[PDB]
Amino acid sequence: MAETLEFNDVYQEVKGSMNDGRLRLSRQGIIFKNSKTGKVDNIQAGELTEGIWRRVALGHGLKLLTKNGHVYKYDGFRESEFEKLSDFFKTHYRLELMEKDLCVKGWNWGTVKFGGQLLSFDIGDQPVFEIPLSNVSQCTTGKNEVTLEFHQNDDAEVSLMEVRFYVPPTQEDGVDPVEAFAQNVLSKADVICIFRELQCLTPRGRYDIRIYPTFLHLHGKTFDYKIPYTTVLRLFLLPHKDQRQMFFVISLDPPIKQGQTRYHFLILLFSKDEDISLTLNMNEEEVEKRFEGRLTKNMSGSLYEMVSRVMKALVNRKITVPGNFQGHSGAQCITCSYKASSGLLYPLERGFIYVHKPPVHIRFDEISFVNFARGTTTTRSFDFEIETKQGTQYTFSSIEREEYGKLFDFVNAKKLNIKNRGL
Amino acid sequence: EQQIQKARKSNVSYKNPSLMPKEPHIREMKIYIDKKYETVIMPVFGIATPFHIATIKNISMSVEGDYTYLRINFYCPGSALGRNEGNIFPNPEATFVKEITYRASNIKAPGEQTVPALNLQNAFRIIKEVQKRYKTREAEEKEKEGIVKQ
Amino acid sequence: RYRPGTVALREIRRYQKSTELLIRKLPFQRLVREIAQDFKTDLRFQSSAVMALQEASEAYLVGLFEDTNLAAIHAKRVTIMPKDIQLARRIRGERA
DNA sequence: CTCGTGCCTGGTGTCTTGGGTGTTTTCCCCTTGGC
DNA sequence: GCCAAGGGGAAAACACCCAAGACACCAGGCACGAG
Repeated sequence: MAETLEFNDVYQEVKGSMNDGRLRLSRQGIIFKNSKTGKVDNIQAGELTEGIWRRVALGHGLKLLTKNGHVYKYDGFRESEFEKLSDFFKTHYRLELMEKDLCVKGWNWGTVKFGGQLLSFDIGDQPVFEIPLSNVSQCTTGKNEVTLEFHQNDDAEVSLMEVRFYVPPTQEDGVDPVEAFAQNVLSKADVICIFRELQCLTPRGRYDIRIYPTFLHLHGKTFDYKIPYTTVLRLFLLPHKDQRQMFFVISLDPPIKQGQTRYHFLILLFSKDEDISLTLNMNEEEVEKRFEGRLTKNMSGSLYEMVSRVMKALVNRKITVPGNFQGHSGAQCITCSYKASSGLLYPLERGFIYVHKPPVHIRFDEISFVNFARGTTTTRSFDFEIETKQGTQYTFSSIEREEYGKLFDFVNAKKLNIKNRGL
Repeated sequence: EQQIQKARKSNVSYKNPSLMPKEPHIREMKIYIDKKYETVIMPVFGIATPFHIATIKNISMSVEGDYTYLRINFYCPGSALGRNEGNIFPNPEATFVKEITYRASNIKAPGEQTVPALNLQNAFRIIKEVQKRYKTREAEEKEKEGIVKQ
Repeated sequence: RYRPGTVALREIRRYQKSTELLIRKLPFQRLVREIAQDFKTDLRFQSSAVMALQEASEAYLVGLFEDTNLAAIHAKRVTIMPKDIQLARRIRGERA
């Protein structure tokens, strides 16, 4: 065998990225000239503990474990080259290319083993895959869930940026496996904020808002979306007629493309008593710097008031609120129907908005004319007609005689053109 | 008189590491789908790792400024919602890969045969295809069993 | 099955020729006093008046739930949602 | 004195919206025609 | 030849039905409360 063996098709995995290199096995150790960095990585036989031969992206790879706790993965070896590699391996490293087979059964259940830096996830004793823990750049915990976010190593290819593990609570031991597991990961890891459990009416579901510097990553139970703050046309705070909830609206332009369907709005529903606590993973100087002392790095209080303030900053849009419109029933909106559904029509101080699906907004400037037709509740009830300057017509049906006068007083106060005003 | 019995099988992608494919995407650090084996092959931190489509619950994708994020959600405790089969898994106390999220830039990088995001966009699309086909063949067996040959 | 839970609850359906008030009398009586107080002070409430209100309201709310169930059923829904109460009230025209 | 009210958990099941039909209506392409 | 009117075709806007799934409700259980 040669005293050293050289190859050019092998690679090495580091911090969420694979890296090719000119591997040079020697009597002294493995010397690898990484071509992405040009660096020569030399690991001596004395630093090593184990060698493994198994599948990777470019076919098969060589896994090397050091006494240092650092665990190195190598790729690009063809499974057919085994003899050339292992013969030299056994001769100088007194080690062999062991069969720690990847579990190709394709299951998601397994076992997590902290084999130093290389965390192994194994179906029984066959690792499905293993991650060098040093690759974790940010980390968070939730009930029965471990979040691993790798370094945003933009120099990588199709890169596994996030992996999450679901950890069933242990039956034999009362100690929390998430904290225990989370700290064990963190004992090798390399680690803005999340408004957790947000009740969205649009899109429908419960999402966790992972705030980011220029966008909010609305993390969901299957889908997720990032909304660049630049796209928000407006922010609205609409008090629910129940006097117990509030609808927070975010006009989106562009609309998020929910599969084929698209939303020109983001609608949130929160109760007036739905308190929460928020922590910014930012320095207080930065918090003061961006928020003029109107807020603090740590706060607690009603989610609606708090969220309205937090997002008002990230997007700068002012919180839009209804004018002095408060119906005969006192609500700042009117019971109505638009299309094949019912929702709330809000007489804003400078426009009209139909709350909940299909969500629609109107500005007094877009109105051509409107009218209070003889409605559907009583012979003196009303239905409200709207036609836009765009020729697009909207009409809100079925509204009590009681709300006729208030909207009658309101539109005259907004001085908009009513079809029957010439009567 | 007496009660009724049932049986179940495991979702094995490949019998051994040698039977698993060697398709170009795998080499190319690309998320791949092996339709013949109802299996998705993905580069898990440089490791070509298979996942039988039967483990994937559903998928999602997001464009995050300069990047395209493909998110793969898998069946696991608490995620396998609605089914009375809570803890579907042959070993529910095992830890589970809840989900996998890959990102690739929306912009074609130098020398590529396909945009980084193009692999995600095709894997995303093809997963829904193979998944629905599998769900459908599965649904057949549920509706098919319990019928007397006329 | 002769065991408890079976016998009493089973037979209670037949023992229940009684017309037990479904809202707790004192918890309710306090609310009566409270709303009464909300209206005016010095209001002595005869237990008879408290009963009169309690029984009427329970049947009345059950009545409201009859309509609400219909309306849920109407919408092809089992779970009633406040919109049903509202629908029912609107249709009954029993609104302030 | 102890039954009733309540905080907490898991599950469902059941309400929501996405995907889709085909009906009532408009804007557009195609072509002939009149000054 | 330049300039214009008409029938028709493909499509859009709507009221409605069918499918999926997630949350939010009841069911289950241990504990505090005040009838």
